Amino acid sequence: THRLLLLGADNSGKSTIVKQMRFETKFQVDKVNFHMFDVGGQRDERRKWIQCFNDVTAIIFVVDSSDYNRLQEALNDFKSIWNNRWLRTISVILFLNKQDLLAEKVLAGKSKIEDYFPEFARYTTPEDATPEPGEDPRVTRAKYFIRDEFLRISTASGDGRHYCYPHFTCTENARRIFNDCRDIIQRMHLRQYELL
Amino acid sequence: SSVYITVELAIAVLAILGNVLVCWAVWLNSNLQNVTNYFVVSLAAADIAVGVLAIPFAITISTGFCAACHGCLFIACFVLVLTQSSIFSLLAIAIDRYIAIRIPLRYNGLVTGTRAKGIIAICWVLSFAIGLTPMLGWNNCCGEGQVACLFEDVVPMNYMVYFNFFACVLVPLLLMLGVYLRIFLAARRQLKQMTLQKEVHAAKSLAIIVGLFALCWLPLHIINCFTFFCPDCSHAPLWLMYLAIVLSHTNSVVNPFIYAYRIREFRQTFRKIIRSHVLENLY
Ligand SMILES: Nc1nc2c(ncn2[C@@H]2O[C@H](COP(=O)(O)OP(=O)(O)O)[C@@H](O)[C@H]2O)c(=O)[nH]1
Ligand SMILES: CCNC(=O)[C@H]1O[C@@H](n2cnc3c(N)ncnc32)[C@H](O)[C@@H]1O
Ligand SMILES: CCCCCCCCS[C@@H]1O[C@H](CO)[C@@H](O)[C@H](O)[C@H]1O
Ligand SMILES: CCCCCCCCS[C@@H]1O[C@H](CO)[C@@H](O)[C@H](O)[C@H]1O
Repeated sequence: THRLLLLGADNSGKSTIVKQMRFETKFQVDKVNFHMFDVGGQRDERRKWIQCFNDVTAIIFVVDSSDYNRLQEALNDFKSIWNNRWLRTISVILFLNKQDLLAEKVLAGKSKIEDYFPEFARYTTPEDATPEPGEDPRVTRAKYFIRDEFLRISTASGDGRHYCYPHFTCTENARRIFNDCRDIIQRMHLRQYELL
Repeated sequence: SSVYITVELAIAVLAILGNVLVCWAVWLNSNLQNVTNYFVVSLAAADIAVGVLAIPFAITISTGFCAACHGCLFIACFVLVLTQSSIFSLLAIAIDRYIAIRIPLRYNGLVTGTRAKGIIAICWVLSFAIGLTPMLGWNNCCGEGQVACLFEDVVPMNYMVYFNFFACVLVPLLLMLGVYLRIFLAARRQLKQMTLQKEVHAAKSLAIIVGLFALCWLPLHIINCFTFFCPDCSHAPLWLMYLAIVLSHTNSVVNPFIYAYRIREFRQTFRKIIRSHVLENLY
């Protein structure tokens, strides 16, 4: 059975992601048991439960992409999780949540991200980026800017013992988690043969 | 021929040294003591038996010494059993890595320490069953009632070509080839997620595993097919036989290296053992 650590801010939808899948949560995918635990925000309840376990296969990290201000808080929390002594070799499945709400926010035009993140003004959408049919290039650009904001941290401590697997979430989250765990442990075996 | 005997004896020594070193490393190092290495230790155990028992028995079969036909068949069959177990324990590693890459989540729930012993036992029961099959009647059987003890005199070539080559070399090779190409594909997928220099290196490493197995085992068995299917052909020369036989046994020298020496954990353990053995004499 595969242990998961769920964490993220208040009103980051971390409670809804676990609602759809149905604190302690055990779900079935492809006849493979998972056992998730909800322990996050950075306010409290985190440092108690985190130091118990040890054998978590992966850390599910949920951030609200729409909340530009609390995004900085989320970035700090992520940096902390990424450099934590207890979680140093544990891979993070990253959910960038409330994508729909982000689309609305961005298309509206009231709040400009450059205000909260000035280096966005010199940011262009990546060439590898694969926007979906009917996605405003503006929305795509912002979306991928946030994603990259979290990824720069992952690549800052570029040891390669652990990796950060991003997602854009508005359907099938269980399968994403599944696939990402599959990848993690399959890459553990591939690394074990020096095939990496 | 003296050259055959001594080259064969060299390999036996190198086979014992390298494989004892692999086994010794698992005994000492605590991190190497896990289910995945049961398959490596079984392989290494089998290869020691090839060095200690199978090669000396193979040397005797080369001399055509005087013995009862069924005594000569027993020795030849003993060489077959031990070499077969080396090949099947090699296949077991590939099946393990196949489960690991194809079904990575259930790996720990499927591949238990007890079930791994099941697999290893099956490898050795299949070795005895196949290698002793000629003892049951499928055979070609000095003072009266003695013969020159030679391999191709007692062990029939239809057994070697239709049963032994098919079951013990060809099928394993095909399975291993297929398994390692699927493991490679998974590696190149994950490489793309995170330099085609890294992909080329990966491909090369898996090519070496299967390529060496084919280089060691196919020559002798290809020749055996030639012998069987062309009874009118003048038989393969005796220097070529010694070369091919030697090549097949040299799988037991490279089997340590490619498998174990491809693990960093084994590599570091080898340092500490050789170093601490020299620190021990120089005080
Ligand atoms: N549109 C949209 N709204 C969301 C999503 N996730 C959460 N919400 C809203 O955010 C509110 C708080 O979510 P909740 O899961 O309780 O946050 P948590 O307690 O921090 O996990 C709810 O009332 C939801 O309506 C999402 O993916 N899309
Ligand atoms: C399971 C396959 N085992 C072998 O090929 C071993 O059996 C012996 N062997 C097979 N065919 C012959 C042959 N034609 N002449 C002598 N030895 C043989 C060699 O010692 C090989 O190492
Ligand atoms: C969880 C309950 C397990 C009960 C035991 C199952 C029966 C098979 S035992 C297994 O049989 C192999 C023969 O194939 C031997 O080689 C091994 O030594 C031995 O371990
Ligand atoms: C596995 C079958 C071969 C067994 C014999 C081992 C010989 C390797 S000696 C040792 O190897 C280290 C890595 O092990 C290297 O870093 C060093 O250069 C060297 O000092």
